[PDB]
Amino acid sequence: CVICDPSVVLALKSLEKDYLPGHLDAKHHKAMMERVENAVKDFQELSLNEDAYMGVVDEATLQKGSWSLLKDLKRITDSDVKGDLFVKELFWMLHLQKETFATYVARFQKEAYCPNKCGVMLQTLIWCKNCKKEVHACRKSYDCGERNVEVPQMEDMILDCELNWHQASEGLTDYSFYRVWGNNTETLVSKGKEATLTKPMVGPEDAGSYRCELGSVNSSPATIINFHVTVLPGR
Ligand SMILES: *[C@@H]1O[C@H](CO)[C@@H](O)[C@H](O)[C@H]1NC(C)=O
Repeated sequence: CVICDPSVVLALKSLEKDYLPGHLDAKHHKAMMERVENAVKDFQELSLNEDAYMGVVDEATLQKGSWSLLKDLKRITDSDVKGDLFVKELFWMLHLQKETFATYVARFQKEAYCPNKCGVMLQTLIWCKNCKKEVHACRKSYDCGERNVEVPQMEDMILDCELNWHQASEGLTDYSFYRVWGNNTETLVSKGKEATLTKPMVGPEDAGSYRCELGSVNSSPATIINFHVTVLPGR
């Protein structure tokens, strides 16, 4: 999907206009950029066993492909090779980088494709065929889990509602920390773009059960976590 990157096509324009003249006969100049640009546009068409091929990536993965690719092209041009060898090395490289990029696209589906064990993650994906963006809703468990927090008295209580994938989700509203009781009622204790609720000098009254809802834009919360806090008198 690499050609979906504005910098690759720049490197190609500069490749033809600035590197092709000095090092390639013009009898073969526009006739080669065809083969090349279609070899780049073929990165889209891959496959690797042990999985299918979603035909989709993320910015994080596109940037690796583009980088890893343009680095070696830079190796090529830096060498100043210019014969009927230039056209050999260029495409050997063009094969190998297809391999490497294929590995990248594998790691992406295996690990970074909807990596939430719970909640709703809005993940920006790029369709490789048409180089176009869509926001994909990754849906899993409603409530992520339950945290058991034990804290000694006079220590600081720290409730964390942040997960490894919140920094990568989108359309996120604030974190809200509510307080639940027997009253059946609950009072919002905190609300902001801080993923943690810290209450200093915890007491027997601070113990109980809290809840954290990470809001999303025009939707249900991305994450809900229930904290069960209990207090010890040690120290
Ligand atoms: C729940 O308890 C708190 C403190 O005990 C109190 O402020 C609140 O009014 C209670 N809710 C009821 C009684 O509905």
